[PDB]
Amino acid sequence: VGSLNCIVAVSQNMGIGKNGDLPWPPLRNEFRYFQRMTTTSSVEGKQNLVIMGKKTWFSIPEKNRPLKGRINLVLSRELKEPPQGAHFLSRSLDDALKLTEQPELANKVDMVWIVGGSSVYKEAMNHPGHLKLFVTRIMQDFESDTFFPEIDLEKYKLLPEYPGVLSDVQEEKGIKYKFEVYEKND
Ligand SMILES: NC(=O)C1=CN([C@@H]2O[C@H](COP(=O)(O)OP(=O)(O)OC[C@H]3O[C@@H](n4cnc5c(N)ncnc54)[C@H](OP(=O)(O)O)[C@@H]3O)[C@@H](O)[C@H]2O)C=CC1
Ligand SMILES: CN(c1cc(F)c(F)c(F)c1)c1cnc2nc(N)nc(N)c2c1
Repeated sequence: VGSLNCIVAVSQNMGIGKNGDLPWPPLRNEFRYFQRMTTTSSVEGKQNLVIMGKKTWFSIPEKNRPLKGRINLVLSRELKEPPQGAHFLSRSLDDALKLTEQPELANKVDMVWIVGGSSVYKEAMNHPGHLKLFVTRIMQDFESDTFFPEIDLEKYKLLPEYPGVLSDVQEEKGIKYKFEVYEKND
């Protein structure tokens, strides 16, 4: 199994969601970037596996779920089976990562992409190991009710550029944003 990554888009006041939607109006190319980064796998005959909390899973429009071309795994302690359209269910992040080592998935999974919510990000970010964060900075404040956890820059290094990621300022619907990639290894 390849690398472990989180991917998020975040406003200046650290918001990632409001009432199970994004805080900002749809940014079509930002979403295109999210799709491209999570779907693209180097390794022939494998797919990447996206892990998300139950609320994130239900925040994706039914038309778009499961996220096509990736293996979709939902985290939940309440659910007893994967939701309709999902592939896998686990009771914790650690369980999910362990599953990835089982026979069912060991040779199927390339990169693992955590896509929220707020508590799945936090546990990933604070667990020892090699982890990258792909962070889109939406450069304006937006009213939010969910937030991205604190990035500890003592351990997460912002990379000066990364292949496949644009380095300059993007703008859609009058909202400026930029892409960043952070890396820790501890
Ligand atoms: N813009 C961005 O970058 C992104 C924003 N978002 C936003 O996130 C918002 C959702 O907020 P948030 O509270 O984070 O929702 P989450 O996606 O974190 O949902 C968490 C729920 O799923 C289950 N769960 C979560 N973590 C675990 C875990 N670690 N182990 C086992 N089960 C777990 C729990 O349900 P249970 O009670 O059944 O156990 C929990 O109530 C959405 O509205 C969406 O808009 C989401 C992704 C990206
Ligand atoms: C979870 N998700 C999402 C949430 C919604 F509410 C939607 F209506 C939607 F179409 C996608 C989403 C959207 N854009 C993202 N962009 C980046 N960079 N990273 C994510 N994890 C992400 C998630």
